[PDB]
Amino acid sequence: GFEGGQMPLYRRLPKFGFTSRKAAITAEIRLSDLAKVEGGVVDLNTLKAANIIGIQIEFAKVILAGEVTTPVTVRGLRVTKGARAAIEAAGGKIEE
Amino acid sequence: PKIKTVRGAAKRFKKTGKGGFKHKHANLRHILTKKATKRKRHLRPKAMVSKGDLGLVIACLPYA
Amino acid sequence: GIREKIKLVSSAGTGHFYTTTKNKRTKPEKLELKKFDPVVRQHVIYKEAKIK
Amino acid sequence: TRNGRDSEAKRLGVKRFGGESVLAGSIIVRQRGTKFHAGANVGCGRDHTLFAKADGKVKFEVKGPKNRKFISIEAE
RNA sequence: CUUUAAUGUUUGAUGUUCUAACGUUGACCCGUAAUCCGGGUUGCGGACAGUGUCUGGUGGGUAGUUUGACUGGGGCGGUCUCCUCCUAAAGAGUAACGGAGGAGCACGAAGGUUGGCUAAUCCUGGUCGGACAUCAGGAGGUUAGUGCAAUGGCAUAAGCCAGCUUGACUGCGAGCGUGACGGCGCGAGCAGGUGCGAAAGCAGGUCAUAGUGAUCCGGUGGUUCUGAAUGGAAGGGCCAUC
RNA sequence: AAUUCCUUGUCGGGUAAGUUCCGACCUGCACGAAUGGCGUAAUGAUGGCCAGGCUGUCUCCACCCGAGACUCAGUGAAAUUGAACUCGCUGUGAAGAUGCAGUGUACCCGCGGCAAGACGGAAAGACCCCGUGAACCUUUACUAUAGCUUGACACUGAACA
RNA sequence: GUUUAUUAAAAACACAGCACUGUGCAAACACGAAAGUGGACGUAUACGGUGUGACGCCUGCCCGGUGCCGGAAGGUUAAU
RNA sequence: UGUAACGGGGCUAAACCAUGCACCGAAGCUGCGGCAGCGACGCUUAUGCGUUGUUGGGUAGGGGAGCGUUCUGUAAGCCUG
RNA sequence: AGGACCGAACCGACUAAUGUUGAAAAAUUAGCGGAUGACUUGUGGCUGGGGGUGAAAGGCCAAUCAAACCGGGAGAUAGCU
RNA sequence: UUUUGUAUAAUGGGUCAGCGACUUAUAUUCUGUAGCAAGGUUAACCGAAUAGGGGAGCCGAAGGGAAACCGAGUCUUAACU
RNA sequence: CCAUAGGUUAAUGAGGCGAACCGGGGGAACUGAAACAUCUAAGUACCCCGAGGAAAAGAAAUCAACCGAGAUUCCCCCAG
Repeated sequence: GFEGGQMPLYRRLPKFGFTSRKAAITAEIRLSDLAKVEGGVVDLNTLKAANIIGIQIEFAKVILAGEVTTPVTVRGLRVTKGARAAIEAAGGKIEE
Repeated sequence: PKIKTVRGAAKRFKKTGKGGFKHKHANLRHILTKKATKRKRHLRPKAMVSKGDLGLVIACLPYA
Repeated sequence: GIREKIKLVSSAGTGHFYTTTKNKRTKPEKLELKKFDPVVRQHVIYKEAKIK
Repeated sequence: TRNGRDSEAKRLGVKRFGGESVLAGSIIVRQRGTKFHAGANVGCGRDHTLFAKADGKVKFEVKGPKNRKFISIEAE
């Protein structure tokens, strides 16, 4: 980043933001990973055991990426509108 | 050993989807009453790093 | 540069304020104008106050 | 001596010439005074810049009783 | 409450007296065969001196360093950012310690709108009045004026006068101009609300171009955005600003 | 003037002729009274000038005595060195030519000499500039610090006014 | 007399003399984180520092600036 | 320093002007033979082979393909009194 | 009697010449200054590097001194050659 | 070699032989090649052991926002043609 | 005065050396920041003390987050 004695670009521009501690422990889940776990019921413990989110994760969302084909029960996870539509279209059930 | 990131650069840039970098505009930290409100408004949204100085930010941030 | 800068605080109770300059030697009386307050989305009276 | 100062060039002049197809909002000429006057479909900005208000081809013409140069945007 | 004191007590300052801490490079005794040292008797000083921590002053005695660049070689002189003309070769741009001048502000109206008006200079006549004040008529046609330097504009006036007012609004912006970049500049139109006008419309500062300072750190106001077990808070973010 | 730039200031002495010297003058660029002023016998491998004697210092060099230089026999270096079949002149050209162009001169090779050239040899110029180079030194440059000094607390106690 | 051993012996340094200043003894000062030691087994007719340099005639005016000495009533001011 | 201001010898043209026809003159262009790069085109591609244009001065530098040297496997093989 | 006079040993180095790949990393020859004093010399000791010592030149501290020498940080750094 | 430019009278080399300068470790990006492919790959370690086990982790298939949060959308804004 | 200080015997142990590792007592600068003082180099170089075949540390007045883990030491991730 040195440009001669002239004030470098990474010092001419101002700093912004802050690092969120919640984002380091919040993950997102593709629709394709739902079939990979066993038992048909997804939550934090089963996803960690199946190595999908991470041991330190405390919150997780299911996203409309890929597609699910088998009935699956989502429990205690936030779900997007498109993901919810696909899950219910595939005979699923979402609870809190 | 691993390359050390330039922490000043890390507090100012973030990689986007296609590989570019976003940054905050300059001239908005202090003396503002003499600047036209149109200029301040245009300086509020974040911008993308230019092609000329893209190499320096990629060099300064080896770990995205 | 005798003209010093001030702020116009809204009368709507919101903390919003505009900013400008004035010549305090030849215009000692306070400034009052009607400006748009984007919090209440109405044009309210703004009164001059100390820049601090 | 006392003659070393000068100012940066302002890059004025005609930016789009006659018979050039332009998009709306594009600058045609950057001037100091009103050397060219705004005609049909051309507006005059804060610093007397003449800009196109609609897509079309630039047209230069001399009109008026004072022989003033007008810029208009021909329909296209 | 204006106007002050008593009994006792809460602790500071100054001064005097005392010995018991402490000092003794005063005298004597012992270890001892010893002008070091230690113990004892005594004399003088005495809560001072002296020493530790914290703190103000003085401190080239000592230590680490700084003391710019351009420059028809260096130093001295002059200059360093921004605006206008020429140099600049009829698009843009273009250098020299080239030729000439300015800016580091001003304005709550000197901004917006509606309505109205036309100067400079000279001639003739007229009380104080004069080459030059104000009045009337004529010639003249912008040689005048623009808050300020110069250039380009300006009569539909951008110049001058009056009424009403805050568009010197908030979030945005199709599309361009100029920059290596940071950035700087022009912009119709969309949404909310506002001013003038009967209305078509105009208004996102001033006829335009100088009137300026990136980032870090810190200050003020607003906003649960964030808040290290939890609920707050501190701190941080964002918006406005110093 | 150990000090006066203008300056060899002006006058007088010395010399035929004296930018130095000696003695005055004062128009002291910019002397001056213990960072001492002005004299001062004696003293000085101290600075300047003049005179007598003396002289190859000079006019102007000449001869002689030895030690080298020269030749013979014996031992036997060094700095330097891209390679050389290594001339003069005028011009050209990284602008001062043994080496290029034109021309002149010159059979091959030693020895004793001289030192004009090979921008000769010796020392990565000391003068000058440049490096956000170094070292010392100075100070009312910046920031510290040993030391000196000031106060609070501690070792440090008892009565009285 | 001394001095730049190895380009400078001098008008430079030193000198006896003069003057100012500090220092009352466990002296100032100096070398020492300190103990101690020199000064000195000396005591203001002494010792250290500074300037001047035998002797003769002298050393005149200025405390505004910067130091140093004396004073502490007032202004300002640290730790506590 | 030496002619030294046509390069020299020398020239009354062997100088200058105008017209015309020859010739010399370079690593330019053409002829013949050879090597290599990049594009068209076709083969039945050994994935590079006929023709066909055209290119090939080169520093800093970028790209591509190689020669040769010591050691390890192939290698108790092969060459050598 | 004397930091008195002339002048050897002894101490020093004022002028000139030679020598400058020297006999010598400072000397030789002819002159010169002090030569009973602040003289000179032999033996042993003490003062250590930001330190010593200096009749003071930034002189000297083992042919080296505006901060000795030896080892280490150390292949310091060098936008320069 | 350095230069705008050197036969240069600018630098370096007397000559020969030997030695002498883009390497090594760990991370990151790009190109070629090989394996597998919405998956790829293991590090310390166990193990008689370049096998096999080990998926602790990392990169990728989702991004927008400073963030809570939302999500093939997100941010600005009371709301965007 | 008792006593204490001191003195004389006897027994046991220590002293010095050694290449690296360890714990502790002190502790730079060249360098980087394109100068330099905060900062870096770095608790590195170096000096000193002590011990062992290892040393140091060590059995929570430790983390975690309302679920739990269970002394110290070292390796790979977390993670530049």
